[PDB]
Amino acid sequence: KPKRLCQVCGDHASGFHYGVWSCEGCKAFFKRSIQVDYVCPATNNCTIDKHRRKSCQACRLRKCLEVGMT
Amino acid sequence: KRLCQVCGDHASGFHYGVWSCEGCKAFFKRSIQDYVCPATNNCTIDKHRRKSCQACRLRKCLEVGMT
DNA sequence: CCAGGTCAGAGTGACCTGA
DNA sequence: TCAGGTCACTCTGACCTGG
Ligand code: NA
Ligand SMILES: [Zn+2]
Ligand SMILES: [Zn+2]
Ligand SMILES: [Zn+2]
Ligand SMILES: [Zn+2]
Repeated sequence: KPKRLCQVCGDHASGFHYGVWSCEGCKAFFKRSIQVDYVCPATNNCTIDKHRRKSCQACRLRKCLEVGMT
Repeated sequence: KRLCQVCGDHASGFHYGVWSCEGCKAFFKRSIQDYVCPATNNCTIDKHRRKSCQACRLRKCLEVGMT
């Protein structure tokens, strides 16, 4: 377990996955996306923060891409 | 026949004091047995988008009078 | 060490069941 | 009629294994 944080949601990172530090959740979520159509119910600017229980599927995927997952 | 006052899907009956669909019925059922909005507490709740933000779906349930 | 797979855990909603 | 239960379906993510 690395002393690093997930660049997507701020949870503890499990490792360096798809080119970014990420948790198992965000790793699998991105994994499943490369194999989807999400719609943000708000304005495409949702906070992704695991500790505060904030997430949005569309904005989660956009943030995965934003921070550099490939 | 009436529409669900929470999401606009077809209503199945009068549940918890509100005309509503089986989805919103069950969702409120589970809530009364905690949700945070990642946006601005104004997320769209409709038959397409209702599953997306739990916090706003519950607030919409309360707004239209589910008890 | 990580990519990709696995499947128990959890939310959904159409349908069930008793008051 | 409705309140509350059911459970197949599906997404989630903790853990595994091979590389
Ligand atoms: Na997914
Ligand atoms: Zn994460
Ligand atoms: Zn969003
Ligand atoms: Zn509804
Ligand atoms: Zn919301």
